Amino acid sequence: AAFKQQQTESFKKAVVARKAAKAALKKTAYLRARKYSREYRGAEKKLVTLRRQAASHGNYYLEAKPKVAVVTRIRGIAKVNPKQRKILQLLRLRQIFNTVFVKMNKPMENMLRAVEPYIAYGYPSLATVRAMVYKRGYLKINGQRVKITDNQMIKDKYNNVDIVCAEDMVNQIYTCGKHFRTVTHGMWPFKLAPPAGGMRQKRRHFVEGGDYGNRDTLINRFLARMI
Amino acid sequence: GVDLTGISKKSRVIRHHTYSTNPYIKLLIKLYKFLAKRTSSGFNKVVYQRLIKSRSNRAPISLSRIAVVMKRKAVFTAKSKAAPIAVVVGDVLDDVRMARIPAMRVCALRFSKSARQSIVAAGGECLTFDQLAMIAPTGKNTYLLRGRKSGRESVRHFGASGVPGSHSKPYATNRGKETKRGRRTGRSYKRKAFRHV
Amino acid sequence: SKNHTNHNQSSKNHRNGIKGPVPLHLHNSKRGSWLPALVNARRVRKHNQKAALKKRRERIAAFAAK
Amino acid sequence: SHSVDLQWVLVRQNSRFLQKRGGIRMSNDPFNNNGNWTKRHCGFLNEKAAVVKPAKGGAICVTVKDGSSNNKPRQTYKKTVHAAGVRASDVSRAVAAVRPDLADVSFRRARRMACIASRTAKVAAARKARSEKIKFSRK
Amino acid sequence: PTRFKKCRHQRGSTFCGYGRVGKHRKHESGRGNAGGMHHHRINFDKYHPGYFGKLGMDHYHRKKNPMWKPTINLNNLSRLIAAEEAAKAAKGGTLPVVDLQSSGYAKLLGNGHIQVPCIVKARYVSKLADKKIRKAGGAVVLQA
Amino acid sequence: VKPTVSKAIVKKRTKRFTRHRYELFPQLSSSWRKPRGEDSPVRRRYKGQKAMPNKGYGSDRATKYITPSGFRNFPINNVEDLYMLVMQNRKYAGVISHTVGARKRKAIVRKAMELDVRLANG
Amino acid sequence: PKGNNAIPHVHQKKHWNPCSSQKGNVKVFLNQPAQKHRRRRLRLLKAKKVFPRP
RNA sequence: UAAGGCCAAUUAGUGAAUGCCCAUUAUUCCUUUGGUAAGGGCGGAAACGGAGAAAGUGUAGCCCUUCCGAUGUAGAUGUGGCCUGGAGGUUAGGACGAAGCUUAUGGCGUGAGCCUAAGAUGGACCGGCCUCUAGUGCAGAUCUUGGUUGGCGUA
RNA sequence: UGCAAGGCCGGAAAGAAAAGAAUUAGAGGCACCAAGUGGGCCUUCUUCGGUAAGCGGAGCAGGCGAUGCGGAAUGAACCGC
RNA sequence: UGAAAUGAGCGGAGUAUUUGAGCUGGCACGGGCACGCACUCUUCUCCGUGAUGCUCCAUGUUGGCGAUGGAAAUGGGGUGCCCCCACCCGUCUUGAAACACGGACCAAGGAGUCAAACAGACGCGCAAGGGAGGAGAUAUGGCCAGUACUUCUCUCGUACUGAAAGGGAGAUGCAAAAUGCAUCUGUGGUGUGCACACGUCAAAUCCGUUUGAUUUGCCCAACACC
Ligand SMILES: [K+]
Ligand SMILES: [Mg+2]
Ligand SMILES: [Mg+2]
Ligand SMILES: [Mg+2]
Ligand SMILES: [Mg+2]
Ligand SMILES: [Mg+2]
Ligand SMILES: [Mg+2]
Ligand SMILES: [Mg+2]
Ligand SMILES: [Mg+2]
Ligand SMILES: [Mg+2]
Ligand SMILES: [Mg+2]
Ligand SMILES: [Mg+2]
Ligand SMILES: [Mg+2]
Ligand SMILES: [Mg+2]
Ligand SMILES: [Mg+2]
Ligand SMILES: [Mg+2]
Ligand SMILES: [Mg+2]
Ligand code: NA
Ligand code: NA
Repeated sequence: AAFKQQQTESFKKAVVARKAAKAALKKTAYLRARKYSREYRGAEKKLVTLRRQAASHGNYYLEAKPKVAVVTRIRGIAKVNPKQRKILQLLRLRQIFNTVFVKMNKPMENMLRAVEPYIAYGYPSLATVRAMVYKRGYLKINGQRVKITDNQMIKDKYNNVDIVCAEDMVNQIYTCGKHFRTVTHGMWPFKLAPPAGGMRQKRRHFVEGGDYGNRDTLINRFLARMI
Repeated sequence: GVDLTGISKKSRVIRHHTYSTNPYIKLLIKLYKFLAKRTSSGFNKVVYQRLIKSRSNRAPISLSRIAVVMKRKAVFTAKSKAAPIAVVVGDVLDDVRMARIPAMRVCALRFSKSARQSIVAAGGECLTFDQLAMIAPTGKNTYLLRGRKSGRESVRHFGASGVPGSHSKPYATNRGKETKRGRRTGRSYKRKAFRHV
Repeated sequence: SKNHTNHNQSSKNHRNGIKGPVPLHLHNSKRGSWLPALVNARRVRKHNQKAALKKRRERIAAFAAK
Repeated sequence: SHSVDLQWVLVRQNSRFLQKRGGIRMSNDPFNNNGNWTKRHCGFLNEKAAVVKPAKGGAICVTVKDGSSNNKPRQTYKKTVHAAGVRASDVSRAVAAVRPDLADVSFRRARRMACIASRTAKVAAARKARSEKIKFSRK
Repeated sequence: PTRFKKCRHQRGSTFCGYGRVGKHRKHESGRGNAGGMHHHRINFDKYHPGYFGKLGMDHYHRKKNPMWKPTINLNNLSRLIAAEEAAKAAKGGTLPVVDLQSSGYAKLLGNGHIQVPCIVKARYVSKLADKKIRKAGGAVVLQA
Repeated sequence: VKPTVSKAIVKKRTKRFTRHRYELFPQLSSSWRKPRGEDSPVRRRYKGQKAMPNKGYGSDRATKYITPSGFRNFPINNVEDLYMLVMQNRKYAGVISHTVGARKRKAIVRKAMELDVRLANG
Repeated sequence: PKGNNAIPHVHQKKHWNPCSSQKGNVKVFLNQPAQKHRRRRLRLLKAKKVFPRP
């Protein structure tokens, strides 16, 4: 009976340790969320003031070029050339209405230009990033696709003091921080539903009244109907 | 659908269970599956993996080879430690080319009668895996060994003997028959003995 | 009756992929090289093997001492 | 020398006690409390074993093999004949004195035997009541 | 046993694994080793080099008994000495005597390191074997 | 005796899979055969043809082999077999073999009534 | 297709198999135990006949 | 005063992202099956709602939880996958009715098939399980042999 | 005491910064045994012969053959899947 | 339908906490600050139930029908009908519903077999050795054409190479002999390389240990160069 007694004794301490760890993680997540919200608001206000100062003297303010793009696949798997097939596989878009986040730098842009008839992409907003993470976000755990349900599994997956909560993931993705690749590589590709209300024309570019190609900031209205 | 072109080419062919009909082999597999699952040692995992292989993939070892490798390990040992236990998942055979050996402890699946006699007469000890699991349940202070596979006639026959650079033996029952055109310069041509890469 | 085409051949060749070349450091035989340099290198290698044997004996003796 | 593990490996797939009918595997073994064909419940080949049986007049018997006469078939099994008024907890205690891993099934079996004895009494009364009819042959 | 063959698995498959287009016909390549120089040339040359041609002198009435000549090496001599004499053997003393032609050997070859010194009686011996055994402390005696 | 209750039985399909075109030739049995003809519309899966069996029609494992009364059938041939079911009598019901005669059926029925073992055809 | 096999020489090109048109040329040993028994029986009888000569 | 041809909308200069309909596609839920699958439990806690609890390739899967794939001619392979005649073992049945035969006789199984019921059928043999063995599974070959049949009460 | 080659003893190592400064449903290599196939055809963009052809011959890719399902009233190969 | 309800939602405790908006006191931003970086209105806050439960199944409210019958109900089976869907099977062929061949119905029969040589994969015995065959001997004189026993031979292998006469394979040290000499507990060397041993690093942990990475030693199997 001593084996049973010792096992029970250790189980009690394990329970109390789990509760204490949960309580600590909650406070850390709270503080980080507050910090990020204040940072975003301050950034927007500073940009507004810079634009006003330029306009008052009649100059112009150049916006920073976008750093993040959101890309979704809009065609099925049929009659695809080997080069396009390879690029779509490397972007992890193997099924219609799969979506990912990528860095918007020179190698990525030249890869994206080669598969334009197959994709729709643009520049996401903070609300879009939050919605995708909170509602459609899954992690690669042990090889499996596991839905996000608490901050503890995020912390266990990433094992990094800079990624412990969903708001940390959101911040890294949205601002293209130092751990952009770590966070995005750690997730399963997003699997979305068809856009409610329909599309316009799969076979034409967005500029010609169709759907494929770069539609800039207007990708957010598109994705709000798919998430 | 999902584009998964050629994903079946990543699957690997591995053995999960034994084809053997030996009940004692089954008992050993049961014990070492338990140990490999419930212990952290790498020794138990390797031993469990080797117990499931086929007969041809568990080649027998020689007593003289065991002695040589044990000596090479021993010359750099602090002389205050005991020598490791030699462990072979397979058969141990005797060697008439080596008369004098030291005293060793050897664990194996099967011993030759002459090999058992030699080990005991040198002052050593023969062991079964069921005693080894009691003595060293994690595999501490062991020397895991394998027998030799190259040197088999079947391996020496593999491949075409008529292409340049090859030295495989042909399948032929009459040794004097295939010794002519294709093997001598004075005949039409001779298969080249060497080829780069 | 005598047809020729290359239509499906690249597709066949890419199923098990085009394998990359063997690395430079493997299968690096010298047979067929310029003879005098080869003959000198052989003598150097023989001396090196003798030195390796002596070094092992010295290490064994040192360990036995301490 | 020859252990229970080896014997189970030898007999698992083919035995006179294994009844495999219509896809289902049961056991004929008279030293089996469950009727399941598993190693734990095979009383004929375990070194120690115990089984719960009925007796005449609503009594419960426990038969025990204790592991000292396993080479003598006529002394292997001994009895613990007990009166009708025997608690199921007592039968379970007696069985667990030999094998701790059979206590629960022995408890349930003792209770089931008691219920069977009651039911047999009732149905026998009903049948002997109904039999008030003329018959043409006896014995 | 017939119940393990592939025909049992093929009952119901009309073609039995030989195809619809090219069928299972009688002898589509010729019989036996036909065509070894014409339409099976590649197989013959790639897997059996040397098959066609002539080589060497003839020898009309070969008898193998006068050519009988088995060999045994120096490092295998302990196969012929019983275990009681082998341990007693020592250089400079009394040595076991091995008769090769009674154990089925004619020549003694000199491969390896001898383990138990002895006196060997043989019909033939190689020069290195003779030198090695003399250095180890035995001897060779010629016999017939 | 009452059987132990389970989830509700579903039965993905209730029709049988019958051989193609067996209704037109009296010598063809209805038992299923796989069509292997090159132009067969059943094999090619046209919209209005008969279906073929496959792994997707399989039954729920928690309710496989359970009869409408809630028991699983076990075949029995004599009185002594009834003792195998006395402990698991909420799970299995006995089915008396067809060739058992009336003389022995009487004894089997009497004993099963005494022991409270359900008989499917008693 | 032939692969890498030994070149066969099985020598079975005469009418050795008995069938509807050929008598065949075959020898089986199905009487071997009976002939063994018969030889031993004859030896014992002969010994009894020539007793006591060896 | 299009139900035509070019252009443009979404309930209309009111004041704010999607008029409507239809897939073996997408998202999601339930069940099956297979994995290069991923975790956990299996010294009967004690007492006395119910039962069970096997160290395990494969089953009526040892038991739970989780994730991903599933079409296919020629062709390969697997299957405690199905069926037929005979042999070695083991366990049963039968004149209170064996084999064979009949069916708006249901039940079980994805299926090959298995089992029960009734015969107002029959009259003497035969079922399950583990091994062994083969002259071992039919819709078609201008297939073989026997028997029927529309044309026809016609020419 | 230079050069060539093979080794031994030491050092350094943003393990590859910043400048748009990669990505991966990214485990590398090595064998053995064996089947079917060796009549193709259609389309996109290049084209050679031919007055032209639902004609003959080629290059690159995708298809049908081996495949249904949802559309173009109907159609092996078009559109979607 | 509460047989472990984890809840901002079920419970206990108080009335405050801290989110924004207005308005407040070094550096940044522009040629003053629209209010970036650091130190009055507006909302509810803190605390709690481990599994001595490994698995499965058993728990509300109100009516209708069913009180032992030629009952009620659910499922299965049969036949007709309605709306929708739907080209004739096997075969050769790039292409068959084809104006391409075979096709009246039923029963029973009907097609990868046996032998011999070689090879690979898998099971079993023994191992530098393995194994006969033919035959004999005695239990043995329907059982008994089986089973039990056997020498000394034969065969495959432990050694290859040359057309042939023929010849015939260890290591280290000294040394240079066209048969040198001495020792014999031993990988011929180098690179890559399981497990084990010796230390280090990172992550988690009633927190004593795991899960990975890595230095050094010896490196088994194996591959590459000598
Ligand atoms: K069914
Ligand atoms: Mg549209
Ligand atoms: Mg297009
Ligand atoms: Mg097929
Ligand atoms: Mg062919
Ligand atoms: Mg052809
Ligand atoms: Mg000549
Ligand atoms: Mg080939
Ligand atoms: Mg004739
Ligand atoms: Mg599964
Ligand atoms: Mg399939
Ligand atoms: Mg037949
Ligand atoms: Mg028929
Ligand atoms: Mg074809
Ligand atoms: Mg298609
Ligand atoms: Mg057709
Ligand atoms: Mg050889
Ligand atoms: Na060798
Ligand atoms: Na037969």
